[PDB]
Amino acid sequence: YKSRLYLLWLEQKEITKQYQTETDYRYELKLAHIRYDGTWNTPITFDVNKKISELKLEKNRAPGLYCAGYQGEDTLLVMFYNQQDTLDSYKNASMQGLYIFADMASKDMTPEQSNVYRDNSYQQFDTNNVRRVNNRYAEDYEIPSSVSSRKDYGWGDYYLSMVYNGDIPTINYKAASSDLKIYISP
Amino acid sequence: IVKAGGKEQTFTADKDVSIQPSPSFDEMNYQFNALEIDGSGLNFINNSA
Amino acid sequence: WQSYRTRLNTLFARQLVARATTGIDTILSMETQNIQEPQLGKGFYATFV
Amino acid sequence: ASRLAGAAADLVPNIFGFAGGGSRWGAIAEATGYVMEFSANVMNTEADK
Amino acid sequence: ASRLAGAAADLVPNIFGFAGGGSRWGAIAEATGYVMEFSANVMNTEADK
Amino acid sequence: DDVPLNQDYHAKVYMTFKKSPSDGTWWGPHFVRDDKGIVTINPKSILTHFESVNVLNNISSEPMDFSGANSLYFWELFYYTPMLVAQRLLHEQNFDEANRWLKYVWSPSGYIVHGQIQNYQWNVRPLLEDTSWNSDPLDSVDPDA
Amino acid sequence: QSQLNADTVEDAFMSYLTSFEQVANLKVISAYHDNINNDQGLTYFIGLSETDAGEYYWRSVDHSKFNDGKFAANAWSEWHKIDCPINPYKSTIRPVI
Repeated sequence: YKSRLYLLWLEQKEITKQYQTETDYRYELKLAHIRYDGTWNTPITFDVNKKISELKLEKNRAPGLYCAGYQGEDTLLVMFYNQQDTLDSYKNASMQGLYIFADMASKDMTPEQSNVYRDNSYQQFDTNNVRRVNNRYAEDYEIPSSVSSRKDYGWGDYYLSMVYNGDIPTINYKAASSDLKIYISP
Repeated sequence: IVKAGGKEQTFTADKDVSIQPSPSFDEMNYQFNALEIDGSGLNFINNSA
Repeated sequence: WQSYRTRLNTLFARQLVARATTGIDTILSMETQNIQEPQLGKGFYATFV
Repeated sequence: ASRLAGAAADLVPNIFGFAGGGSRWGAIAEATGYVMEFSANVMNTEADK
Repeated sequence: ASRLAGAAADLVPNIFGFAGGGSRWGAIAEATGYVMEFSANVMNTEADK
Repeated sequence: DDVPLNQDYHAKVYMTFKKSPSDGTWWGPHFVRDDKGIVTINPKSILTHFESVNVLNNISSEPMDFSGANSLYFWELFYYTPMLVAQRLLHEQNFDEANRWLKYVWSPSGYIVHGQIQNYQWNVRPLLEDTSWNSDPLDSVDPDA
Repeated sequence: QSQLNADTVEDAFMSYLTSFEQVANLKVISAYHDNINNDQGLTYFIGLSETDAGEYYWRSVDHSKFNDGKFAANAWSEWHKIDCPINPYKSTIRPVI
């Protein structure tokens, strides 16, 4: 995320429920990142237990998990796969995920938005008999929102004149099948 | 001037600059409304171009 | 305070980590020096000649 | 970082479900305390170095 | 080895049966904490040696 | 404002000559927020003081100000630190290293990025355009200040 | 030190960077103003460091130094650490003179 290594992991705590005494489990997601010096920062903790209960329990199992960074967007994408059955291609399955910003602030990923990333990044993690690795998430093409650095420059003919750094404030793009239109506002 | 694929494209200021800056030696700024650029080509090299 | 808006915080570090991935030379280079920061308001930028 | 992690994790409830957490309230202060002493010693070593 | 065995054993439930374990949550952090300090002094002794 | 205090003119910016102070007569250029969302200068917008006034759009970003609130730490990373490191390399006579570390602050033709030399002699920007990082230094006798 | 291998110096720089990133990324939770009305006096702020426990830093700005419609940067004060173990929820903390 933002060129720094982060890791996310999930811890389960035994909690008893009140006239009935029952073993119950609470799950919490935890985040950490590595500082410049090489020392790992404080683990910051998010409660995603609410989102976990809703995925089919199947007691004594571990939710499939997805971590990635989105290039164009500030946010980091975290998702919870449902139980993933032995076969793959299980689209349309409900995913409950979470948007985590740079600021440690976090916003809940809506199921509709969840389906977007679900659609572009499935098959990246799968069930028993295989373990799987997440690539960085991109919809079609990966391209900058903006460009502001002189990759090259040439001086005027007589050294009296020049073109000083001016930037490309906005870049947008639209994907078509085998066709691409890309828009610039120099 | 823009180069992608096999076709050069060109975008002159008179046509694409909505408002033009007062003439000054110090600094002059041209803002271009939008520019359209062809895709596929350019042809990708090792998935990057 | 009244009309005026004063920035209190910086996002420099968050962007800096991307610069740090490369050598420390890049960290002390000027592309790093012109790193941008959010507007903190409604947003209106005017050039007065 | 570690002494702080110890404070935060020991601020959440230990015991469940019928009786409350018993979480050690002053854990934070205590971690601050260790961080104090380890600061002094760190200093001494650098000085000695 | 010792500080870690201590952490793992203090992450399993202490208290039973009617109310839950009370296992110290930050124990891993804390053993890491000890391992840090003792590492420092080892280095110092090695240096002195 | 999210709630415009005036409909015709969202914000009024006017210029005053020390010889001529004046206001409220619609004289300075008036800027109106255009919904969803751009801003444009609105006639009559008497102007007359300015050579020209250009609204900047697509731009919501400012280069970090060494005049700023967080300025001390910026100076301290970019200027003071290479200096303290450099001179501390001098005292121990690592001439090559000390030259690299001075170079992060000043270099005759030491600056090549992406394969071409560039216009800056000083990598620390605030020196390039003079920056009043301290105003009122004579309060206490301080060479730094 | 006497011996300055490039490794030792780059490392010391990374160590400075790390101490720098904590101050850089703070969150202004709340503030206070010492004088009666806004025009004058010096305002104080409190900030939070992203860490499992809240470490709070306070900086102050003088208003008299706000001369021409912009803050002097003279007015601005270095952040100061606070030794007190503080745990307020949710953001109920406020400073006062």
